Amino acid sequence: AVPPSLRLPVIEAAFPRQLHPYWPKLQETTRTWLLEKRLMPADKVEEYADGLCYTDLMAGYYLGAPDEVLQAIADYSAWFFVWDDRHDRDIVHGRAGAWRRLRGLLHTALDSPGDHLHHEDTLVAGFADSVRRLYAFLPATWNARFARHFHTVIEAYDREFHNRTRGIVPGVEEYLELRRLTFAHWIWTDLLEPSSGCELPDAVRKHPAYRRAALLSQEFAAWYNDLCSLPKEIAGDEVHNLGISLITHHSLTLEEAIGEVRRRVEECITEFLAVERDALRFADELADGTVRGKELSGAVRANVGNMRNWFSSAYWFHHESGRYMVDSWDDRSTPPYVNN
Ligand SMILES: CC[N+](CC)(CC)Cc1ccccc1
Ligand SMILES: [Mg+2]
Ligand SMILES: [Mg+2]
Ligand SMILES: [Mg+2]
Repeated sequence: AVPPSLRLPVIEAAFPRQLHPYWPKLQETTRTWLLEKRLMPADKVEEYADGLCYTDLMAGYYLGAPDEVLQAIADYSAWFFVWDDRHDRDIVHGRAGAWRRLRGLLHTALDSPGDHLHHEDTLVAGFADSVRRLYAFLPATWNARFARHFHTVIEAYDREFHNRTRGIVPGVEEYLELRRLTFAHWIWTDLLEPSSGCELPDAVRKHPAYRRAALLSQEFAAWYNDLCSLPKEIAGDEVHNLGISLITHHSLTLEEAIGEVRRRVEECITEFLAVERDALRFADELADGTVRGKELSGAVRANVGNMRNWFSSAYWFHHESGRYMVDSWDDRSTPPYVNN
């Protein structure tokens, strides 16, 4: 049973889960990859990797992805969680020099991953491998957009480093803006395209209904994460969380903050349902009888279908993943799967 404070009956009833048929193989291949790239210790991979459900999350999201594309996304995603863990540990241990250097290396590797496939920092080498593979599906223009988006993500993580080091809790609106970057909204939105096999023209992916649907899917996932990961984050002195900003700057109690975050998450669902109709109408309109129109139509339809799947995959992931099971840890401040 999902804890009452985290339960969303509309998701449970109206957003039926989907699972990509490649999932079983994906689970094993990503685990093997984490080991080969030395991203986590062998004993921790054995005990925790599968229980973290990182592949499950992506396999419930990018439905219809060619297996090769799904593999690359899952590897990159598992890398992304490990980076989030490294970032946290660097901050906790006050390793400002190590963080700055990693930051600079990621910016560099992002632009030229091939050159960094065997970097001494296994986190950098892991990054380079997944990004090189991601860069092999679509034209260079998509690769450039992914890079542009991720350069922005890296810098948001830097901003987080300095907030936490300096003991600052962002204001609510400052936070909401930053969160679109720390959650990598536009990266996941970018990845819809290789998943449906088509780089969408700016005029298509920037259609207002496509844009708004894409945004709301991510706002849901990010804010729902905030809601579910709040106890783990409070315990680990993370300050980045919609609820923490509300508690700190709106004088809300924990109870009130949880309530407000819930409300905002719920509004996301019903706002998405409305714009979803417009985005699907757009997909229909693209199908104008031409070969190109049919291609674009089917790709928009698939992408919007996956925007919808993010809701259920992200929802269930927070209840299945070991990542958030802080009640199960002896030291609530130090998750067992992180390198401390
Ligand atoms: C570190 C977590 N993550 C994904 C790697 C960073 C963007 C956000 C996320 C959390 C939970 C579900 C989905 C995404
Ligand atoms: Mg985190
Ligand atoms: Mg984070
Ligand atoms: Mg969180």
